[PDB]
Amino acid sequence: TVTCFVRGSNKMIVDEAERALHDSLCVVRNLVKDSRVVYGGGAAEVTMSLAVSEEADKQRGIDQYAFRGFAQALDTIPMTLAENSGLDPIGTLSTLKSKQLKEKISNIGVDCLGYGSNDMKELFVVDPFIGKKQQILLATQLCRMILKIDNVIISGKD
Amino acid sequence: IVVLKEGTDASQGKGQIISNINACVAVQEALKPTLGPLGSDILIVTSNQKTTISNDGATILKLLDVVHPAAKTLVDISRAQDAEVGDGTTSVTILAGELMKEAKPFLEEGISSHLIMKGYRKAVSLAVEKINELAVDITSEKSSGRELLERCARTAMSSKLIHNNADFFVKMCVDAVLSLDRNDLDDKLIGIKKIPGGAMEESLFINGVAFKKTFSYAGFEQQPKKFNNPKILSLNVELELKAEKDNAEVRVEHVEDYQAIVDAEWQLIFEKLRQVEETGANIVLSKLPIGDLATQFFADRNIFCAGRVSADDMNRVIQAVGGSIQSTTSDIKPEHLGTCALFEEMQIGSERYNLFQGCPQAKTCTLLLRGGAEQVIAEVERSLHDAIMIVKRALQNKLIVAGGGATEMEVSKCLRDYSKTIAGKQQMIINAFAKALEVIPRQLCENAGFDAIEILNKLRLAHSKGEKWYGVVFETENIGDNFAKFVWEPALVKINALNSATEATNLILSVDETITNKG
Amino acid sequence: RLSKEARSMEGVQAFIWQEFASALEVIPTTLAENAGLNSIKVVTELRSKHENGELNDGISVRRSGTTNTYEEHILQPVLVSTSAITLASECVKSILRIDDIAFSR
Amino acid sequence: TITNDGATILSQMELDNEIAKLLVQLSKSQDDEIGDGTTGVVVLASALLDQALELIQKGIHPIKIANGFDEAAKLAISKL
Repeated sequence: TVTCFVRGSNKMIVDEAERALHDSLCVVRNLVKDSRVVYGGGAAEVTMSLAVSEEADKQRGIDQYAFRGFAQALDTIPMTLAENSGLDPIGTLSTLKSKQLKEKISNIGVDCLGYGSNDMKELFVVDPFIGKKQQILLATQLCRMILKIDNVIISGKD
Repeated sequence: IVVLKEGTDASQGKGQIISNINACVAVQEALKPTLGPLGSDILIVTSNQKTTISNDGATILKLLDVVHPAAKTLVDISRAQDAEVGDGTTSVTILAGELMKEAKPFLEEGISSHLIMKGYRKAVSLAVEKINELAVDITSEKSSGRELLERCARTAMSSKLIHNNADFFVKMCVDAVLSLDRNDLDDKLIGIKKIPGGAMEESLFINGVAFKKTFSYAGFEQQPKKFNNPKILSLNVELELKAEKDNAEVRVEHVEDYQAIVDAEWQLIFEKLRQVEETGANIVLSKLPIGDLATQFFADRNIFCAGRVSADDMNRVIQAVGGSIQSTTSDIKPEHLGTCALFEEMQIGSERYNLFQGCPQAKTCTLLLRGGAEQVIAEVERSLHDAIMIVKRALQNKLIVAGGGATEMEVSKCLRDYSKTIAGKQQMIINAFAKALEVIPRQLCENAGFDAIEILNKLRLAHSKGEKWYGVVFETENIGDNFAKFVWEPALVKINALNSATEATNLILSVDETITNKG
Repeated sequence: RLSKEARSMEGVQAFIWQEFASALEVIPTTLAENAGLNSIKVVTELRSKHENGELNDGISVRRSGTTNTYEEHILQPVLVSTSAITLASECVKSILRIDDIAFSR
Repeated sequence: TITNDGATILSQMELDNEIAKLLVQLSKSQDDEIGDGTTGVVVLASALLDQALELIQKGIHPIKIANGFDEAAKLAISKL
């Protein structure tokens, strides 16, 4: 067993830096358990969005509407990363999809970190596979959890 | 200078009957989305600040507790269905609702509540005769025992989160019911426990009782973990000396005894542990904490302990191992001990848990649900419950009718056929009664997202041609033979549900006044 | 066509073109609704059928479904469709350019 | 206190909206299981619900939406 000793000039500094280790410990925990990783920065969502979008046109049926919607929902992640960085989410997403279609499907990230360029291969922004897999599946399951609710009855609180 | 009421309420007249209907329909509307294997879940916030999520009509209505003096009749009759049949509570309210809906315009046209109720009573008798005629007496014909029960659970799990994993969970359900007494199948004997983590297909079937392994205290784990033929002892008392929470003062008559009190308490726990050794137990359970001294003593005596066991589990352990629970340690006899064929520790959920296995005396079993989220595990439990019930009923009651609305449509047909010879006002009521029977295949289609109009029209044509078992298919939006597809339920479900729905219908419609005493 | 051609566009133009193409569906959607047909069903059938057809597939109120526009004699002069595209675009241009109104007397 | 931890923020968000509570339950599962996506799973789930709103308004049954989203998720992971 080990203990992580954190110091700092104030309570909030120690509390946040200490909790920062918690997050990093979770990352390295997952990397040890499952060696499979994917690139982050929203690159995975763009790749998955493109794949679902291309497959949607193959449905030729009612489901086509949901498949396109699902892809558009994925786009909201790299767009959020743009907006929270002060970037144009429309120019950003256009660039993200364009690079992964015109040049190579290889993961293309966003400039959220203020680095000279995107292309996370040289930037080392990496998420565990099991993390991104669960993120997509669990968010979808939750959406279904709410969509299937057709009646809510709320009583008081004792 | 005198009045009649002083805050005493009474309301009488036909308007009260219609008002009673409207309140009763409101209950139907709360429950109508719960019908069918694709029924929607309802969120109820109780006064205890806990939230309940379920599409089980019995759960929902029992928690709803409609206050209106007339609508409470729907609550009572649903509870009767829950006690007498055990299923169909959603369909009893729905059928009762639609019958009362049709009673309303009949009352407006000047048809007395007696004439409406009289026609309903006749219509039920006509329907019940058809339901019996439609019933099939079938067990393992052109099949075997597990073959039917496998198909039954597999059907229940269709189009669920565990659809692709049915090959794993269907076995659990079939084994769970067949592990019970074959003369009296009681769903209460099948326990379900939620363990987070892992994939759903990794769920485990256990013949005995699992524990939650509540230990975190330093010094634990250093006790044997496996036994071949253990004796099992259950206590209602704790076995700990110094807890991480509690404490005590030391008060003595002599200074030399100051230290003695600390060791005296050690002896008091030791002596209790020693009497357990004299009993000859191999595993010792308690609903209360078991501490370090108990673990170190028991380990050196080759005894395993597990405390803080849920009260529900302690009772089930006794039901598994065939022993008897005791509060004291001085009065324990070997006849109080149970026996298992195995004690082991499992890795279910990627975390260690204790369990008994292969208990020769068991009347119960335990199902362990795995999954990546509590919400998904909850969905698995609901799917298992329905799968267990249909397996239980298919094994218990061989007298069946086709489900999926197939019976309601065949009953609807014969009711309309009878109206061809029923003259007078009775013709109006027998028609309305037949109409009510159609709401079931309707709301089954609507709740499933189907074109209910198209499916209902095809069902009417099919039965008119003599296709008496066709109903709503939920895997493909069409109609098909629910008997051949093994979409079964006992005949008594339709007989008792229809009798019960009418009884509530007529009782509510019979009331022309409500009296309320206030103050 | 515009949904696919938009894939060659970049930036705001790519997103706006997709919105333009979607807006066009208001017509076959409205026709399906007024004809008593399921909106999504009719529009979906047309979109899939135009994988092989070009102008032969459309809504016929006579046949109450998606059928052969030529055999049913459902024809409109080019000028009518062309004018609808132009004038509708000019109107939207004119409306979006209005940021204020002042009185003059 | 000041933080950008989505898990802490959602935990400190105290609400009686039962639908919002379901989103909090999602973030709890991700926080215990993986510990990374506690913000993303709620933002994405909302994005899917936003798409569901338009799909419902266009005449797509909520069940057809739920089934389509499930199959789309399978495609998304298959590519991932």
